[PDB]
Amino acid sequence: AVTANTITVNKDNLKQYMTTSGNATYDQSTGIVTLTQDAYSQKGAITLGTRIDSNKSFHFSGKVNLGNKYEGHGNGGDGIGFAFSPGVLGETGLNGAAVGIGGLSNAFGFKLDTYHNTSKPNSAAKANADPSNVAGGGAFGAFVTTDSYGVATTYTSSSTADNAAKLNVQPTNNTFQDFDINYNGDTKVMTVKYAGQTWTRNISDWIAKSGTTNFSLSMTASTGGATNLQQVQFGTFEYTESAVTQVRYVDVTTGKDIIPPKTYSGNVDQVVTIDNQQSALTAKGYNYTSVDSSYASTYNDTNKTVKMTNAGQSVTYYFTD
Ligand SMILES: [Ca+2]
Repeated sequence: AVTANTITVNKDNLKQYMTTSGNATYDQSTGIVTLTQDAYSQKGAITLGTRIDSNKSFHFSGKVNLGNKYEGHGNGGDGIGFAFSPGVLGETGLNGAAVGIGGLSNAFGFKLDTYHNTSKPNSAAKANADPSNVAGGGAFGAFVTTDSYGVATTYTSSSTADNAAKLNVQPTNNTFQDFDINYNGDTKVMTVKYAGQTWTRNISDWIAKSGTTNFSLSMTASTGGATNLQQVQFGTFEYTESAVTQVRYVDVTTGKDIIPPKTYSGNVDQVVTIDNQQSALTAKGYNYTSVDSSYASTYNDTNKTVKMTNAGQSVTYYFTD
């Protein structure tokens, strides 16, 4: 019956659902992910190890420290990107003008950008210049999309709802500001709020452009020659799983879990080998009886494999005392 769970990541279970990379470090007592310290040439990221189903809602609620320096006020950069990618789990965008989003293909997201790249970045940067409507000083926030080659474009428009905009509250002091990304699975509306300032857009076009309805989440920051302490504080991230299989190990007499249910996560179409844990159950005094795969249509009992779909699957292995 349960195929795809609605998960809430919080500071205590973060390492179970997410993985830090590069310069990123995590303090579990505070829920603070430090993506970069305020130093040269850093890059750090955290990625969510399960695909997010955009047919369902999802919500990040937490705080962000963007640093103490920005365009026109010291040499601050590069900014923090929050990316949703149709590509494989665990991938992250590039450093510099890409702001953690550029480099992913057909992706979309939001960035807090403290370094205005006024002139066109070179080809390797995977980013177009930041827009003139945010030039002239101050950090800015914006939606961002990338094309099939991973090139990032800061989103602009004639609308106050979604146009790129200089931050109402500039990062002068290393203060954590409220940050929220809220997404509605029915209306496809994504709403982003940083320090009292809001951006909102129906993202159904970017979703359709991506070729899929489920996404790999990454949060990535870098420093170049320009620097800043860049941190995200959990806070919580709530989402519904895609491309998972639940595997249960159940007492055939009672109907109770013998060991905890296991969730395998993968990319869509990935063939994943699942484990009936036979030896382990034997050690607990249990012998294999049967399997119920009726909630996993791709289940292959000969190879012990499932093929991840857009939705969830569940396989139950039964054992007897
Ligand atoms: Ca920039």
